Amino acid sequence: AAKASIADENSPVKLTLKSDKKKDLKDYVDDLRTYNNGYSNAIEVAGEDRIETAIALSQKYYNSDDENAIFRDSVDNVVLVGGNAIVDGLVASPLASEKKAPLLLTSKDKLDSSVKAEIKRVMNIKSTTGINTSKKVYLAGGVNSISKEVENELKDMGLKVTRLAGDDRYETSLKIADEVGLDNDKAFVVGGTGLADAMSIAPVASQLRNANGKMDLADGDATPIVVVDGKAKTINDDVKDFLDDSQVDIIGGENSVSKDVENAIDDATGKSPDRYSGDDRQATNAKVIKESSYYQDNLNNDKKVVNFFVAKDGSTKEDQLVDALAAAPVAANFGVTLNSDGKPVDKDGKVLTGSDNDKNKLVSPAPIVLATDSLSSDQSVSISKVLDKDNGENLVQVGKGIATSVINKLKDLLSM
Amino acid sequence: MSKVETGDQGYTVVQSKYKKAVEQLQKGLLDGEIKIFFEGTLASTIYCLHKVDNKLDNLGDGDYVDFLIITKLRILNAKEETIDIDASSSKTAQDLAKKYVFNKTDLNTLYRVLNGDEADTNRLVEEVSGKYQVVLYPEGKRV
Ligand code: NA
Repeated sequence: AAKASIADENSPVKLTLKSDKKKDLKDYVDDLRTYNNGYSNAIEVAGEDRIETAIALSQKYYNSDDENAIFRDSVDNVVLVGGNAIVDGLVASPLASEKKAPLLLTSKDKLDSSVKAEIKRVMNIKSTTGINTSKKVYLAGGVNSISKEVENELKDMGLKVTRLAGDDRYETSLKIADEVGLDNDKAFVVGGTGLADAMSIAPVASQLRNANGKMDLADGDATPIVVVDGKAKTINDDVKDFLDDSQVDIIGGENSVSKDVENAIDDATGKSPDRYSGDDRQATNAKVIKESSYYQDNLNNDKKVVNFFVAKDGSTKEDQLVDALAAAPVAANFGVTLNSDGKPVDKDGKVLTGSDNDKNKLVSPAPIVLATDSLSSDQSVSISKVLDKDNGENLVQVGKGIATSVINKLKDLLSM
Repeated sequence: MSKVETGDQGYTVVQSKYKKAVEQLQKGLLDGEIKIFFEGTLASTIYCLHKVDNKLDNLGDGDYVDFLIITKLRILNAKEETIDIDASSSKTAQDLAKKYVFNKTDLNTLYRVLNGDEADTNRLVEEVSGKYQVVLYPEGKRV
């Protein structure tokens, strides 16, 4: 008909748009391109139970052809925690991001079949009775959260099984934090009850960052999290030995990390901890989003924060925060899609040429706005200030149960 | 750049209207070479036209045929669907966006010609059947 861009092979239909006046169809094209941009750039990822939601995250962003996914090809590692053992892998988000791995959940007694199938797909496991030692699985939790039969069945599939466990919640947490590593002289410290506090900090903690705080998805390193006994006067000798020379950022109020603990960390690190805390978890999350060096100074492009995530808080059951666990590795890497060679690719999978398409410039990480039933005004101010003039381009909802009232208010700040 | 693929400047014809296209090709006599591609695989350089006929006759869901005359032309197996935006019961621009994924760049340069910023030298806005019309192809269904 006309000299235009030729269509795709898999085009479902050929739309012919007709109108008596050219201004009418000009308006329709304007309306179409606007709502096409919004619907393509606002997505929810969730599952039925805590296990399936972790599976859903892995399917979309790991070993998938989806654009804006983290990895186009299969992965090698997988992080596994107990089902309701939120406390046996609460600090595992930086580990999953560092290991380029998804974070999945399992029952205590028996390895769930859905998990078994998920491990095969994301890892491209060919046979379950051969040997797959090129693939590693990390078990976060003791024998009373992930029992022996689960680890035995996991080895029956020829999988490497590494257990990170201690005699309690605090010891096991130090095993996971030490696995992540203190590779930037910077850490996050929460209390024995600050479960929501560690979820607010997980997405930025999972960011693969340069020493200059810049974005680097090929060499960057994450930041670990430690949960300590906040209902005490001093801090444990194990916690002291881990936090050495570190610029510790306490996330949480004095009821979970007491002033005695804060001064103990000051006495154990030589630097005054930078406390980021409001009166509740939502106010603490707002200060995290608002921080310039958290989501703004990391960028290599001329633009400001563009992409955003959102997950539940534990105001009701304290076990919903597991969804923010699995989302944190993804949000920290949003912005560019990399193949198994670490190169930025398009929708069709072809590499991008030119210095303008540097994967460190195209990447733009996303905070997790912690909100289950309402969005705090302090969060709204932060999101607006960190946004770029040209407006936002992505919003990802993680898990079931987040009110849409939070979702569309976000879309107004990002102007999608 | 002498190859037909998505986004290339040229002409696009649905597999149901291929005969009238290829008929304007034989009468051409080079306006006085016609290269034919079967799903990007070679079929004819230029009866053979009946061989091309049969391929377009039994095209499948993910199958497509390309042509090259200075001019490019692709023929694919999409269904035909016309929406009169001046009519009720039609899908809104939102409902069309919720179901289909559209190319943003093509929608941009289409608007610019419509707004008057560009002279319609390539007849993107066509005065046909008494109305003003444009052709739009999605890139897939929204999952
Ligand atoms: Na590390």
